[PDB]
Amino acid sequence: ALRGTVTDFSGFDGRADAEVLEKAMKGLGTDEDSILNLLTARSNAQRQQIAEEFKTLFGRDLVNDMKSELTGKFEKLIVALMKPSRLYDAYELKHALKGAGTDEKVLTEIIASRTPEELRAIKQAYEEEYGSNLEDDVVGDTSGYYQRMLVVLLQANRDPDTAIDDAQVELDAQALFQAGELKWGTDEEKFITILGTRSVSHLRRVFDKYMTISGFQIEETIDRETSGNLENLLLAVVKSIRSIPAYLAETLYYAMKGAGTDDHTLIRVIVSRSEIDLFNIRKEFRKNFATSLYSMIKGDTSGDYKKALLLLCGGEDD
Ligand SMILES: [Ca+2]
Ligand SMILES: [Ca+2]
Repeated sequence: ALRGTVTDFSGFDGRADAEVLEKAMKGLGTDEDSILNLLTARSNAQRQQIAEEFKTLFGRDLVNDMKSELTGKFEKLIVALMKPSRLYDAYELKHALKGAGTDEKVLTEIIASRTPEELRAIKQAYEEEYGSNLEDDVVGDTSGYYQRMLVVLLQANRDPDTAIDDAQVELDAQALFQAGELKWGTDEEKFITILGTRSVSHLRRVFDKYMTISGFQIEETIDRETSGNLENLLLAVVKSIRSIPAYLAETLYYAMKGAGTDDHTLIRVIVSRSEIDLFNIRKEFRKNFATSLYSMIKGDTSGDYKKALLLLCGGEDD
């Protein structure tokens, strides 16, 4: 299996669903319920058919109009809900790099989080859409071993998943053992090289062997051994490896946790995974935090914003 939460319509009519729109934003005010009930109700390919049928009919661009009547959160939510699938990520990514600064967590997230197949297909979109080389921008903004780890990930050449070579698992585990724990300092290049290049089906075994031998979790060593963004990045990598759904759920669980709430991430993940594996991510919530995501979300958000996320999300019982 491998599930998502948003799917295509049983019997879709874009020309109709389009008219529910001018009716929704017409005159003064706005029916912020009709729209959130119709977009979260439609897949993404569909959202786009709708988007054209709108233009074809009223000679208008829907995102432009929507952006003119929705504000702040929902608005951020509906925009990021209409962004084409294939480009959404590069979009997020592109957003992350600007400024003499940059938003690493976002970078760490998607790159560490996305498969080679994904990363590859991303690098293209980004290029065709922003006229620059993804990798080039990254390095333009990142640094140190953080940078290189990312760059290595960008290469989307993680070894394939074949049969298991215990020797290599033993060889690699040991390797990682001598690199940090048994080294007065660290051999960052070694983690980057094993962590970013080995087939997942492999690394997971290394992870267990590493437990046996040192008596620590590869993550633990990372904490003790490393620091800085380099840390968070190896963490996500290691985590995504074990289970992306998992890594991700933990991402959400932190964006709501404690005082306030992190929307950019809440939306991002929520949206981005909706049609891919959001159902799964949800399963790594009931189990890993004793609470279903639905509730968490429901208690941290409000208004239409909340209403929508809870429709995208779903799963109350769980
Ligand atoms: Ca209006
Ligand atoms: Ca050490």
